[PDB]
Amino acid sequence: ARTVVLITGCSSGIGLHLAVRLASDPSQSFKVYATLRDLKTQGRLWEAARALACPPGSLETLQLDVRDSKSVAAARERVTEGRVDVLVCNAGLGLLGPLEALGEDAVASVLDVNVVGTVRMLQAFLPDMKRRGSGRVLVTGSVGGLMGLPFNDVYCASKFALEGLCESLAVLLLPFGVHLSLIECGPVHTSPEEVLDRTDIHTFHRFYQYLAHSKQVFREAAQNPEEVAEVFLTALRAPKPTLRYFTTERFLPLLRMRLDDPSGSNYVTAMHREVF
Amino acid sequence: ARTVVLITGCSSGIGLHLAVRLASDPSQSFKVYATLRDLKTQGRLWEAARALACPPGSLETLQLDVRDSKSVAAARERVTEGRVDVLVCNAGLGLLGPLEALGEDAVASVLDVNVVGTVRMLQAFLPDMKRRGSGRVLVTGSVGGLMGLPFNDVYCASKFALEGLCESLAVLLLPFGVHLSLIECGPVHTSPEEVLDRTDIHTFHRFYQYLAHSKQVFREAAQNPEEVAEVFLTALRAPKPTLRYFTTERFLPLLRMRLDDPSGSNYVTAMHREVF
Ligand SMILES: C[C@]12CC[C@@H]3c4ccc(O)cc4CC[C@H]3[C@@H]1CCC2=O
Repeated sequence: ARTVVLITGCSSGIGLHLAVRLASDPSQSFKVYATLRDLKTQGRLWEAARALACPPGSLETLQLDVRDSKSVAAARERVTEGRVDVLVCNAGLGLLGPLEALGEDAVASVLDVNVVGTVRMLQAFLPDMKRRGSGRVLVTGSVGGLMGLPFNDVYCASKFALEGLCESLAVLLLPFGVHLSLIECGPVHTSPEEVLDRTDIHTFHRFYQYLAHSKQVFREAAQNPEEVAEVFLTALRAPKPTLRYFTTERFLPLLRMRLDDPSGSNYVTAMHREVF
Repeated sequence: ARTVVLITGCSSGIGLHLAVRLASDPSQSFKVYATLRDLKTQGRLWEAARALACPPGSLETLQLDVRDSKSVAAARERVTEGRVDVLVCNAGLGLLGPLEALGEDAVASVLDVNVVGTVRMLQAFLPDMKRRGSGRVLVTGSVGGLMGLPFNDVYCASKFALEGLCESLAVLLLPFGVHLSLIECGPVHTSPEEVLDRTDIHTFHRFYQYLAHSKQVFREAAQNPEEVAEVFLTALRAPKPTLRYFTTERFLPLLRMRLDDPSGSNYVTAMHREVF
């Protein structure tokens, strides 16, 4: 049949726009299972594939709570072609704030969702692909998994993790014929008493400047889901794909400053200059 | 008054050797609180204490379980001096196997201990260090935080995360007079049924091949913890502390060839060759 594709975080954003893109393909090439934590909020999504003349059943919607591996497992059992050719690990959470401000539950949910959720998926699906000797797996990365961002300490922790996880696997799955690629996004588009009370005067100031500077870079350089979604195809279709794919070239310079000096000294100074 | 040092995971290895090295420094500069998950395992440490002759009072132990933020606050409370000049986030866990063989609680145990653990510590101790405008935090890093290694997927994920968490904080922490540095360690000194069934046959061979090479490399490469602890010392004293310190040159060129190929596929082969 088609190349089967299962994707996570299809509610809003990237996962949504990529789900529709592959379903609607001029080839009719890819059967898509989009997955959602609330199956109800698939309103957003079904319009923009009815909208695009997505052929007889090119888009299926399953419920997948990445925090829970029974839910991951039901989802595999209810993929009735009994393979996956393309796995997209996209669900993710952000956590912005001063570290000592952040709720412990919030900290663990970001890890559980960003990192462990992705481990569940690869646990559930990855054996089948190795059994076979082909399969592709695509993980929504972040430039914040590649370099550290003030006040995104955990989010970044969480995306560095994915790199770690994916790079280690990649090394093992070289001779197996299974392929693994990270898609590294810059930004993309879709308390003050409390903050002060849970930190100090100096951090509070730095948080709000970071925010201004952040809102700024968002407006000069935030990409849109469908662009990002293109880089996924570019890597699906790739004959022999690479471990990474960058969506913009805009942070190659800051990155090269980090790769220049492993002591980390140049990068810390730079990025602090950049931000404040 | 002495420099107040608080160190997690002093049961053994690096943190045991670091706590005693500091307690017995001829300067008698250091007041060390050596923490352990379980107080019953503090024997080797005390053998080691009077053995290097740490003076009376240079060393006390505390129970501290980095999984539990109440255990973190109880400990912080036992710092009689009411301040911490040097924090050493060293507690750590390993996890070695095919990803799909690893169990769910284990996978999470590691993140919770290696990553969240370090967050709780930093959450409970950075506030005072920022108020004072002084403080050093040292974090036990790994080769596996810098480059992925087959069959250490979750281990490396948890160590990539510290790189992330640490770098992001360091970008914020530079105007505050609080220094955070990572001590990047290579290897350091001090069922098969189950594994076959939870994975495929070719993986199985690759695992005991890895293991063979991994024991192979622990004989040609493993440093004394004495050597490693001296690197922590150097970082502590350094007037201009950099974000990373490496205890060895060995793996630096794998790190370089990793760094100048952002695509990542050179590193991937390089490491596969190295290993199999
Ligand atoms: C830190 C940053 C603002 C916030 C950006 C940000 C925030 C969230 C995210 O998922 C990705 C990115 C891309 C890089 C970040 C910028 C680099 C230069 C700058 O000032």
